[PDB]
Order: sequence, then C-alpha cells, then structure tokens
Amino acid sequence: TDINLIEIGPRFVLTPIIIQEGSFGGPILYENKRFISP
Amino acid sequence: TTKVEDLARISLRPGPLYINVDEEKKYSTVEGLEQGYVVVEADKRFLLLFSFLKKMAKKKIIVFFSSCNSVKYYSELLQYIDLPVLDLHGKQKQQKRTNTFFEFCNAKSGTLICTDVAARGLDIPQVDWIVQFDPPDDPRDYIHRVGRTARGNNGKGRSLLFLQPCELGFLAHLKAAKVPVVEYDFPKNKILNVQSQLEKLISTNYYLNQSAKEGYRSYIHAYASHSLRSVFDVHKLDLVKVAKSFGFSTPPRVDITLGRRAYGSQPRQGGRYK
Repeated sequence: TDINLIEIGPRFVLTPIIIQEGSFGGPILYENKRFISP
Repeated sequence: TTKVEDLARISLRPGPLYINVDEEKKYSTVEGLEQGYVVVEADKRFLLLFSFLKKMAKKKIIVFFSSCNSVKYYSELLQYIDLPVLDLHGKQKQQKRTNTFFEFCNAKSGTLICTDVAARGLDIPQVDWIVQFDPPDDPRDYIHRVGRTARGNNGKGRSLLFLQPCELGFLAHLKAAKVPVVEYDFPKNKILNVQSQLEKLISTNYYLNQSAKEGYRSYIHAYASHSLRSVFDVHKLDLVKVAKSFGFSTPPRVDITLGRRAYGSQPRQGGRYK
C-alpha cells in the first residue's frame, strides 16, 4: 500500500529577518539585508 | 597629583600655561600643637556658646560656622539676645566685610563670627580664643594651620572645638596624628538658659523663623556633604535636638540623603536613549 497527502491547515510563509545569539537580546548573528517591510 | 594631571589632560587643550603662586615654607609640624575640645550634646550646643560668649567678654574670640546662612541667623539672633558681635558672611558687600574685619583687627576686645571657608583666606590676628562651633570642612588644614594661627606670635591663645557625643572618633584621629589634646568641661548650672526666650522669638518673629530654617537646612546639608563621613555622619545626628539648638520645638523637614540581574538579559549593543 502507498500513501497520498491531503492538506490540513496552516499555509504560511516566513521571511527571515534577524538571528540573535542571546535569549531575546545579545549580538546580532544573522541579518537579512533584503527584507522590504510592509 | 596624578589625578589632577589626568583632569588637566582630558579637559585643557594640548598647550597650557602653568602659573605658580604658592608658599614653599608650609609649617605642617605635628608636635608643636595643642587642640582643646569640649564635649557638648546637640540641644545645648548654642547655649554653651552663648554662655561662653557672655563669660569670655573683654577678650578676642573668632568663631567658625559651617555655613553663611547660619552666620546670618546667629548674627540676627545675637542682635536680639543683647550680645554684641561682628559678622562676616557672603551676603554683604565686600567693602562692609573688609571694614568689619579691619575694625575687629584693631580692637581691644570683641568677637567676630564667620565661616571657616570664608576666613581660610584671611589674615587672622592675635586672638585669645579660636572656636570651631561647627564640624571643620578641612580637618587636617583646621588642626595644623588654624591651631598655628590660634597659638599666635605672642602669649598662647587656645583653639577649642565643639564635639557632640557621636563624633568622638575625631579624638582617635587626634591619637593617630600624635597631636596633644585638652578636654574642657563645663558645669551645668553655669549655662545661661535662654531657651524659652529663643523659642518664643522663633515662634513670633517671621524673619528669624526664616533665618533659623535656612541655617538649619544649611547645617544639615553641610554636615551631609562632609569629607570625614566616618567621624561626621548625618545618620547618627538627632535632628530633634539640633533643631532645638536652632530654636525649634519640632525639627523642620529636610532630606538627609540629598541582587540579581534580569533573566535572559544580555547587555545592550544598539539603539538610542535620551
């Protein structure tokens, strides 16, 4: 027997903005210099 | 010093102009001295001074206070309580102050009341008594230089210091500097009690009430901002008693003063705070 997929729920897209080292602060490790804010 | 050099380096420009006006023969010898003291509680302090200033009449007395406001208040107070004095505080004309100091310098008797920092730059004449009623701003300078000017060129005058029974650690300092001390006691029955008249005067006269409040605040603040905070601590002072010394039933309101870091908190690296 094989399996097929039927979609359930959340269809959503995540544009990366920043990745920090600290818990909610600390130095910036990754910064996305492409982001165009709404 | 090195800190003064550092301050001149950060503040002044690369090219300064260095000017020297200073005497090189400073006679800060630690043996030829004798400092007398009297231990008096706060609420009687002025009374003792008043008794002293009425018993040592026909003599030369210099009295040092911590502030100009207290000098002005005690000048008006002694004008009303029929004890003649001369005043040197920084609310008068410079001409008035020079004439008053010249008149005191060429008199057979009398007493002049002033601030210790105001008479730091003053040619102190020969006087019988140098009284330090308030805590000294510069204790080393007070002891050495003011004791030398109190001893005098001729027959030896005396330098009395008023100590409360909470600033006695100063004596321990006088033990460390190897300065001989002299203790002065006073009988309780020879204090002229004018406390009720003083309180009636403060309660009925609006100008004297204002001056008393200003002198009390100035005394508290000068005591708070003291270099020797171990000997002179405002927190060990009884404000009710010292306000009674100034002539108050209740002490007026003054400000004596004037773990763990956050979870997940890393130090700030950006942003503007104004």
